[PDB]
Amino acid sequence: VERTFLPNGNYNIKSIFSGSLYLNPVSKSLTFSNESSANNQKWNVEYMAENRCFKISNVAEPNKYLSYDNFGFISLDSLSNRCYWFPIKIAVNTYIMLSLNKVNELDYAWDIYDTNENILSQPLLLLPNFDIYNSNQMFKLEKI
Amino acid sequence: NSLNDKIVTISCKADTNLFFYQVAGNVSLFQQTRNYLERWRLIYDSNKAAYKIKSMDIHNTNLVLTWNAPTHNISTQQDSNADNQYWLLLKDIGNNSFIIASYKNPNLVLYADTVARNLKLSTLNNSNYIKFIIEDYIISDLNNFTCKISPILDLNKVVQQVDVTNLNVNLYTWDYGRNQKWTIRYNEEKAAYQFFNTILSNGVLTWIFSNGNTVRVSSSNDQNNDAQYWLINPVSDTDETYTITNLRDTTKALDLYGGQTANGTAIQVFNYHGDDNQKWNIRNPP
Amino acid sequence: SLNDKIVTISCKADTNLFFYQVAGNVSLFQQTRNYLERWRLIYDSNKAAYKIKSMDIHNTNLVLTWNAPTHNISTQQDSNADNQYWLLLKDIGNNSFIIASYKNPNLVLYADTVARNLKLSTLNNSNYIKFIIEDYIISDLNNFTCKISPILDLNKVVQQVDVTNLNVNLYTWDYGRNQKWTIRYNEEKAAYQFFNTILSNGVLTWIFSNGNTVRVSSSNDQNNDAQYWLINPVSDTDETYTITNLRDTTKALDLYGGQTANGTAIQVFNYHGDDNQKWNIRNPP
Ligand SMILES: CC(=O)N[C@@H]1[C@@H](O)[C@H](O[C@@H]2O[C@H](CO)[C@H](O)[C@H](O)[C@H]2O)[C@@H](CO)O[C@@H]1O
Ligand SMILES: CC(=O)N[C@@H]1[C@@H](O)[C@H](O[C@@H]2O[C@H](CO)[C@H](O)[C@H](O)[C@H]2O)[C@@H](CO)O[C@@H]1O
Repeated sequence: VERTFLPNGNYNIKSIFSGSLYLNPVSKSLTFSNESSANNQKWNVEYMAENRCFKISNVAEPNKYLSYDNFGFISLDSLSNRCYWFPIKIAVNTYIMLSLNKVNELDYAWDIYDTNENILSQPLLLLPNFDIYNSNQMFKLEKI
Repeated sequence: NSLNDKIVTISCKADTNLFFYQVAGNVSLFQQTRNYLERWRLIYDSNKAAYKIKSMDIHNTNLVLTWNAPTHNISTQQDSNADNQYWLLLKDIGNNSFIIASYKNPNLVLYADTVARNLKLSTLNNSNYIKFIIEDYIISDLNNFTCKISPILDLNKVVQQVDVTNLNVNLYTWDYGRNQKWTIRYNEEKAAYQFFNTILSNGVLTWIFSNGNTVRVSSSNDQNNDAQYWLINPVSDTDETYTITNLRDTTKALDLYGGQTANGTAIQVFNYHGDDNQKWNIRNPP
Repeated sequence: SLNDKIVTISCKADTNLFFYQVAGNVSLFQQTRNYLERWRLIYDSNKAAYKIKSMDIHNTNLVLTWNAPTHNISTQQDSNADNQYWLLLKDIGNNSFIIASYKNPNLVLYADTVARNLKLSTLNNSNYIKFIIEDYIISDLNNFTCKISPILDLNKVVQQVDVTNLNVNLYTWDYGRNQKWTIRYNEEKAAYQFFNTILSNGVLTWIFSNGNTVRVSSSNDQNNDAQYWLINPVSDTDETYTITNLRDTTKALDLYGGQTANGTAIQVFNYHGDDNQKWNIRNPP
């Protein structure tokens, strides 16, 4: 049953810089790649009532979740407090994804670096968030 | 060590005409003022390997560049030696610019908002908006400054080239003529300055060491002449007073003959003793 | 300023580990004093960034490359790509460098000293992202304990006569401590001193107050710019140098006449490019 603004289920994850690039793991990094139509580009979103946050697992590796490491990178790892994500919906299915935890006593969010709106081969990082206007921190969650 | 205790100006690589400017706890970006409002002392902590950036404000004497965590805003606040008051000065070699990163959180660096004319913290990128020019305040104030030069014995008189064809240099009453104005340029390679008289394009103040102590304007297309270059040393407790020594022999100082203040009195070089006839006011032409 | 300089790069977190290249793989390894740990910095002025190219003699076209989006750093063929460019940020006062990716300047080199390789990190205050970048000659010679031979006879060496006689002459190699020199670099003076290992504070000095006399003196004459020397690599050699004094930089170090015999005195001489002013600096075997 629905508890929030974002229903449980399988999503593609995209950056607002490109409607044709899809979040998937490459080695131990997360990156946006050409549509593969495969499970590694499918993300299971699950609301957690106790913390009012979301955990997001990879469909091809259902016991691995989006998390972050000690080097500023988003990662795919087993469940832990680092796997809880606090979205801010800023448009139809555009979100800023904050870490539930304060990090270095700031809000930290997914962040993808662009060179003139090109994000090819960039790893998804976890960087400080100050507001809802940073394009590099805006992501689309598409139900699919 | 090399920057500790140094008083600097800080301008934007994105807009070199905009300088960090401080008043009453507010930091903004403003045109060059050549005064304490745009001067900052760098204070090194060896343990943190980081710097405080202290305003030389004359009324509030303990204000330092402060990141207002958790926002991205910058201000100047009373110095409490806090981590959010410390900065890593990272020199981008070859670019002659600095990225200035928060010591509290080095993910974040100063970013110049040239349209709002203020500073904020930002994550990194390859633009010039996060690159800054940090310069000794004397060099900053004097470099490309068009000025008139007066002995402190007579501030109504100025060092002048006699005219466009007479390259001699003498003391004379100030009459607003271009022959009485000099544009100072700093040479980074030589770590010294040239004085270009504004009545010519390539005429620089020069010690004619082939005629004893004589100084004259000569052409600057004579490039390996140290005698054309000068060190400009501020006299303490003054805003506009300098000693001026020659790059060839730094014991040789710009000298007003005899301390005589009559029109036509010779300007020359002479052994440095630091008396009043070797002290010069470099000033805005009114 | 740094363009085309050949350097070693070592870790501030472990100053005994250097960037090391073989066959496309980069690792952190002990000092080798050879081309496997040498890199040419190549500046692109428009990018304000550098390529970092291995001086490997077999493949001459390998540059430090970030294999985006992974955490892995390797050497790949130079294709002038953004993941082959690096911002060299000198941390002033700390005398070290942060090395940031041009492709994503939020990411900088991180020394994994336990795994002995490189990875990436966002900026922080740890020593693991700081690096010491040094001209390779300085890097090789600084704190190097050596023996010094004229190329005219690689069997004799420059020595202090003994612990009481501070004269300096040529003599046959016998592994004596008086026949070995510990080279120390003075960053402030941008020059070197040769410490004899039979003394504590005895350095090689030009006694200009006997004209051409070189000899060991104490370094208890704190400011004396004849206790200092410049060392210059003879072109296309491995171990061959010229040694010039800091006071007069045309006063090169000189083997008398070219006399390759025992007790031939050691002196300065006006630099004439010649073979009795050339020297081999080696590890004592
Ligand atoms: C008329 C006369 O010669 N008076 C001299 C002063 O000139 C002289 O002052 C010095 O003059 C030289 C000129 O080459 C330099 O300007 C120098 O800096 C001056 O000190 C003094 C010396 O003390 O003696 C007379 O008064
Ligand atoms: C006995 C004698 O003087 N023979 C000379 C050599 O000296 C000379 O070699 C030079 O000698 C000077 C003296 O200190 C320098 O060491 C210099 O570096 C040497 O080149 C040669 C020159 O070819 O000629 C004689 O043999």
